[PDB]
Amino acid sequence: VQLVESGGGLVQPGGSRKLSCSASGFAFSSFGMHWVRQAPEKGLEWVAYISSGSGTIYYADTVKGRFTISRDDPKNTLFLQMTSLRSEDTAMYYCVRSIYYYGSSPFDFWGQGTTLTVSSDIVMTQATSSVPVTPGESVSISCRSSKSLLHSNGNTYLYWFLQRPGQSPQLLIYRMSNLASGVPDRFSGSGSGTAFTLTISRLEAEDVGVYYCMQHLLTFGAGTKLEL
Amino acid sequence: ELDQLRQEAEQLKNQIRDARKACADATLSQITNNIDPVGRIQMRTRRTLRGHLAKIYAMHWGTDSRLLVSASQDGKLIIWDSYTTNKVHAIPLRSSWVMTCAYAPSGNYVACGGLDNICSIYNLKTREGNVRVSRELAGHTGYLSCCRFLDDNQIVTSSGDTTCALWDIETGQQTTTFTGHTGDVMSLSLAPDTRLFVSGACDASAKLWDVREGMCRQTFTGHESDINAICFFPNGNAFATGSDDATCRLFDLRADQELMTYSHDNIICGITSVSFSKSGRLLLAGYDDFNCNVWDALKADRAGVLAGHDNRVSCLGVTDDGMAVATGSWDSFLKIWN
Amino acid sequence: EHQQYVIGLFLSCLYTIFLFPIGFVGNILILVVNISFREKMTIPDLYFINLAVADLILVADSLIEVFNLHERYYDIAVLCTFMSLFLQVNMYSSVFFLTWMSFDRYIALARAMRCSLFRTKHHARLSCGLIWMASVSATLVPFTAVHLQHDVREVQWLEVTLGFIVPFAIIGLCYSLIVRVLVRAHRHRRRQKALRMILAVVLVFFVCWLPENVFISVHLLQHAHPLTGHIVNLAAFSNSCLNPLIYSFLGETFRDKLRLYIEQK
Amino acid sequence: TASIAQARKLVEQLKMEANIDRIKVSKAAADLMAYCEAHAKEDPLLTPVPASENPFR
Amino acid sequence: EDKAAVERSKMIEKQLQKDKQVYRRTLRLLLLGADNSGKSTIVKQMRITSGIFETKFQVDKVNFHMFDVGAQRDERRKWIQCFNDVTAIIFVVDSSDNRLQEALNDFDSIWNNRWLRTISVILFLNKQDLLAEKVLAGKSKIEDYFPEFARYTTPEDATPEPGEDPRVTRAKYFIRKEFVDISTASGDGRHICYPHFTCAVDTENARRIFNDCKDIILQMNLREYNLV
Repeated sequence: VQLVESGGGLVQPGGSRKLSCSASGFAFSSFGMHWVRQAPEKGLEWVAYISSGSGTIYYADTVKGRFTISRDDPKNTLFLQMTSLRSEDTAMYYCVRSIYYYGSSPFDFWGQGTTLTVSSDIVMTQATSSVPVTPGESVSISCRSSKSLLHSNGNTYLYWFLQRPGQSPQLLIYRMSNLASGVPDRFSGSGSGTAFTLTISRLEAEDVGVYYCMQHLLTFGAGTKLEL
Repeated sequence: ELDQLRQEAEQLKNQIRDARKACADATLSQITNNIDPVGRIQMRTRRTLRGHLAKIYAMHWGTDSRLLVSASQDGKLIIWDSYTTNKVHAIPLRSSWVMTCAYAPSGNYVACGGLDNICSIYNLKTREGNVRVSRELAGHTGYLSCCRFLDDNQIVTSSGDTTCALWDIETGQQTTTFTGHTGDVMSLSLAPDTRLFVSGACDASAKLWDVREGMCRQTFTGHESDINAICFFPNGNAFATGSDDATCRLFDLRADQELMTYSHDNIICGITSVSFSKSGRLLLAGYDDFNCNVWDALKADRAGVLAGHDNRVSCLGVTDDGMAVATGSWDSFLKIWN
Repeated sequence: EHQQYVIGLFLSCLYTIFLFPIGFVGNILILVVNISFREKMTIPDLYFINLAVADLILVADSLIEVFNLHERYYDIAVLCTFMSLFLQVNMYSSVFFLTWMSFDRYIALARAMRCSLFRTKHHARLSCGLIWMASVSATLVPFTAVHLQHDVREVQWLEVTLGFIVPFAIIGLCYSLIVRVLVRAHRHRRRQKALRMILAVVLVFFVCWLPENVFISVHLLQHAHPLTGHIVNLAAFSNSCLNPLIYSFLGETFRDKLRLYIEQK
Repeated sequence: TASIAQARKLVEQLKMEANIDRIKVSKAAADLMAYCEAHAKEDPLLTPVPASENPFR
Repeated sequence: EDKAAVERSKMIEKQLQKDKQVYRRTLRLLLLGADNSGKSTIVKQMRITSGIFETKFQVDKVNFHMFDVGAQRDERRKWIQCFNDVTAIIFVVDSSDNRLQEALNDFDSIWNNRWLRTISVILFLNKQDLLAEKVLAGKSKIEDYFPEFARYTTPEDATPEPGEDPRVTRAKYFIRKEFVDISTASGDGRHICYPHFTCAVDTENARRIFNDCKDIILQMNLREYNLV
């Protein structure tokens, strides 16, 4: 499973560019696709979404109409055309995989990412931006929401991501309790429906990174660093 | 030698029958006479899952009691979300003639088979996102009539040929094979402990097998005609059967004989499916006539009727939770009753 | 001259005795029988249901025709204006549904295998709606056009064209092709029943609708002969009276459905 | 040879089926009744649960 | 969110409809017959421990799926329930045989089945050439198996094939009658039998199947439309 992006580089606000990504090793047609930008020295921001079959499209308010997302299932390619850039657009852009059905794990895979250089929403707040820590001891990452995420259907739409330095974010827990595929038992999630927790019992040397909370009633948290 | 050996077999059969006579000090009706009848059971179609193109020949609930797989003769397994009726998957089968389907207790896999004589295992949770054939368990010499998962690695199947087999999915080999029937083995039911399973056949006999040892432990022969359905009482000590002779029988493993028989002389259609409710007090059954009758398991009378299908009812299943009932039919609709 | 009126009364007596019960009872019975198996309905059942609705309304209005009850509702202008258009749309729907049933029978029997992609239950219901809309248009549009501009010459020319000539032409062509297919099939490989039923429905349509339209044409080229007008209106209603007979319980399939309905319900 | 071997295997199976012990039918019916009465309250189909409990409607 | 699941369900429904279009346009046929008959070569003649063998062939731009049952147990009481509502059953018998009584019993069981009571049978009296040289041989006296043949004459309504002996025509039409009198006894107009004399190599076998399926579908629609 690979998502490799193309494009990026230098742009002046008077120019335009098209971001592209190629899907390898999985049924690209079945997956809805997300674009998420990692602004420099900042947390993640959701950019755009296009559903499976291209039947639904959403954009961030800052980008609504400013960029247009496209998709070609036969060629397994996702495009994000950038009509009018401005300074806020400088960031590394990740193509994020997601599939939606009962028991699925959206945002399971993130592309390698490409960097672009340029000359109401549910606000998510995390307890603290950083925490000194050493491997082996337990720790709890906490965040709060602008409003309760516990939907009427009976499940809480909260996701926990770990962006290891120099790597794309990894999905740790989806829907506030379910560990993603391949996630070791060290991690665990819990919450009251408006305040949420992520516990790592036996921190390994590889668990160093920024932990991002997200809601999917899209907004990411400011990110909590575990300074090993 | 043959005559002497057959006479010895008849002697042992007479011994078994005499033991059953001795154990038959009373009938279930005598014991249960003092109990309070369930009354008129009434259920309404809460959901009608449509989308299949042809006869729905099988269905099975997931252990989560929400997702249910469903096989159709057009060559599709559709995993339905019963709560919302959403189609979670639509698996295109290689052989259109599918007679059975199973849902793994963990929900990772579904199985299916039929006239192709091959039980295909499907993985629902591959990294690729789609559903792919994990294994093709071949080795039967007749159509696959039923299949049930013991766990994600062991699946027990019955065949149109005389045999019933237990498979290992990692290797695709038969861990053990079961013989003893003479006609087609028509249905399987897996005991709650998963150590025992009972199978009915066209020879109108129901046999109890042990998966670990691979031998038949005891046999039941209370049906005049072939057996189309079989189900375990939730306690795991008794099991019901349905036959072409249009009457159900209730057998007890420890009593080694029939305890009760459900019939209504105006019913002449054969029985296609059987299933107990979570408490075991109700014994639902599907009939070649386009409706299902809810029998009271302890007082053998029709507690209710589920008449909502335009054609033969082919499959029936009560959720492991027990909240609802699901019935498929040859009219290509699944209706959830509650 | 009194015999000229007594003869109309006698024909009305015969009609109400024999034709009216067939029409009304058969139509309501078809409607209930099919709507009770709404989930079992084949494509022809949609057309039968809608033709039954139209014929039931027409045969009901035939009771207004019987005993000449114009003298009890013609005095009310708006009620008469609405109800005349209601009768017009109902008979337009009946004739258009007969034409559509003929054409769809041709599709199902002559092009049976190839055109399976066209015959669908959704298509059946869509065509039902389209036929109803077309009848409503063919009634209102001429009526409102006449009311804007100023029974009229051109409007009744449209009535005769879309009521007998075009519908009869389509019906005859489709059923002739069906008869060719049926005779060939029987020749190479009880099917006489279908042939007789087809030649019966076509002839019933012709005999019932030709008289009224010919009378309209005569009065269009030339209240002058109210007796003859009464006979032709009675024949127009006789079309709907005989439709449930020739179409539904003169054939075996609807009889099987009826037996199922009575024995189960 | 093959036929007599089949008959001998059948005789062995019948001997095994005779060896197994059995209990009175009254006791078996008693256990079925006791299980039904113990778990009746836990069967939503037996006793219609209110619409709130029922997740379908 | 569940709305994405509903979108996935609708996409699956679209695919199911696209499959339904193919399903309805195709005519399914069940191929039955004794082993001595040439059904195995008839399928191989189509010019377009497993069980169902599926043969796809097309005539005049209409698709056919012919299912040969292959490996099963001897009796078909149960699995033939699946083959309900097929377009037709192509029962193939060896006329040169005596297996003829076994084939007659087999056709009696198929015809009088409680589930196949609406399935017309395209009866193939295969191997007419072998029957011809078996009749001309004279040694194989069909009478000793079928004493009724000693007192049978070809009917007035029969037409002989160009260049045929009277005896061969008499015998073949006697077998035809021996099947037709089984067909007529119990079929109350719901299903029909279509006898044919064929050699497995005939290119006309597919044409005959096409014409019979045409007639069967004609009758099905005629009964559907209440004309019979």
